[PDB]
Amino acid sequence: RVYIVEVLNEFPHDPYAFTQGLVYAENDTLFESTGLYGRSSVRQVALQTGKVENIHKMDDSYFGEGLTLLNEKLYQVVWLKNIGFIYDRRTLSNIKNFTHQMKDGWGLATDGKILYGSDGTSILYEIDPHTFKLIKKHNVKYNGHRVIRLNELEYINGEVWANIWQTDCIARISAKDGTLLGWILLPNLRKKLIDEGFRDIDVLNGIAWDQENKRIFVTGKLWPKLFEIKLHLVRHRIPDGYIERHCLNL
Ligand SMILES: *[C@@H]1O[C@H](CO)[C@@H](O[C@@H]2O[C@H](CO)[C@@H](O[C@@H]3O[C@H](CO)[C@@H](O)[C@H](O)[C@@H]3O)[C@H](O)[C@H]2NC(C)=O)[C@H](O[C@@H]2O[C@@H](C)[C@@H](O)[C@@H](O)[C@@H]2O)[C@H]1NC(C)=O
Ligand SMILES: [Zn+2]
Repeated sequence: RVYIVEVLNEFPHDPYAFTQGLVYAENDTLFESTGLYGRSSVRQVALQTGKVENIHKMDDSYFGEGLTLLNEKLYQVVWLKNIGFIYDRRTLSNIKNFTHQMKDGWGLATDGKILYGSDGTSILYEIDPHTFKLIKKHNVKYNGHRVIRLNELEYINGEVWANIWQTDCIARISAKDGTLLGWILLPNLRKKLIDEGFRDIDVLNGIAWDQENKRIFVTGKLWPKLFEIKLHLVRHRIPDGYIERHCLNL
């Protein structure tokens, strides 16, 4: 299954937020982890305005990565480290750390019980948020190909959607066996933004799922907008290798 996305709503997103983690909490409150050394943060963000309502400015040495919210705690990984940070969502104080056993800290998501982690390999890791042991590694594959570059993750309805870094695709990955359930192609978002003059926006990255209202939000790094998107199943035939080219970059 391949989906395209329709933007239902655009919201401002801090165009300087190098989004590496995107969480929808509730009531139009997002949490975001931004990367870049010196700019990494965990943020509480108002969906409607993209206003940063609360920010934990990370140490300059960290490059904020995936973020998810689990049991009122934000779990964040960081780039080129196996350390994770846990923040109380209310104050964004780093209350606890963890380590994970991924190769890197890219994305995080949660099904509300466990953490899913990505490290940019094709492994979607299930991480126990108590022990921070790996529960399971899903080797995400599509058409025999590793779906590497699983980046920002979002658990949505039993699936973990993963931005695929440097694509405008999101992989829908079965939380059951890492099956690539579907590809979401979102080239329109970046393209339109670039058309609007946001020419140096970085990659699509950041998926947040609002289970309460059933809203998918996606944004990207340094994107000035965050998009509520609706997926539409592509019903037409997709060229062979299309996904491999666009989502797997070969
Ligand atoms: C999460 O993990 C980070 C990274 O290790 C912790 O921050 C680090 O905490 C170290 C232990 O306190 C800090 O090193 C100490 O610094 C002081 C001042 O120079 C020295 O006196 C002492 O001997 C240690 O060297 C280290 O600086 C700090 N690293 C960074 C990049 O901030 C973090 O600890 C928590 O946050 C930091 C910012 C401090 O407030 C710590 O006291 C606090 O524990 C770990 N978080 C948790 C909740 O464990
Ligand atoms: Zn997310």
